[PDB]
Amino acid sequence: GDVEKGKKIFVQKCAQCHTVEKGGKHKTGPNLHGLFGRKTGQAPGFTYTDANKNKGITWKEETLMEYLENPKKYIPGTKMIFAGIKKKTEREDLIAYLKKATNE
Ligand code: HEC
Repeated sequence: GDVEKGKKIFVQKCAQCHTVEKGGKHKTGPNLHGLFGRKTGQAPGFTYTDANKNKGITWKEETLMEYLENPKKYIPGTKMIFAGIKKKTEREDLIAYLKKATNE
């Protein structure tokens, strides 16, 4: 989808939990300070539920799709409170934004 639409719409419904713009906080969502290529399951402070901690992926543009589509399914007991996003466009917009949020 669109990178800007991604970041806007992200911020609209995600930033509440995830202030990935600089140096927000964790606090009910880790600030997504470099996902793409970073081995999941190991955050140096707040490292989520064990269900996610145990996941040991590399938050790539596959795992991110499956998660954002169906996060409770992807991880059976994430502390993420999300269940659907819009339709489809957002799963393409968001996952365009974060693909450079990981590098701005
Ligand atoms: C607060 C109620 C949340 C909202 C709204 C969103 N997310 Fe979230 N997210 C939340 C938690 C508590 C966690 C921790 C993981 C766990 O299972 O315990 C997460 C995690 C993520 C991650 C991965 C974290 C990492 O290992 O880096 C991603 C990629 C992520 N969340 C993305 C994301 C997006 C884009 C959101 C809007 C559509 C969003 N989250 C909202 C809590 C919450």
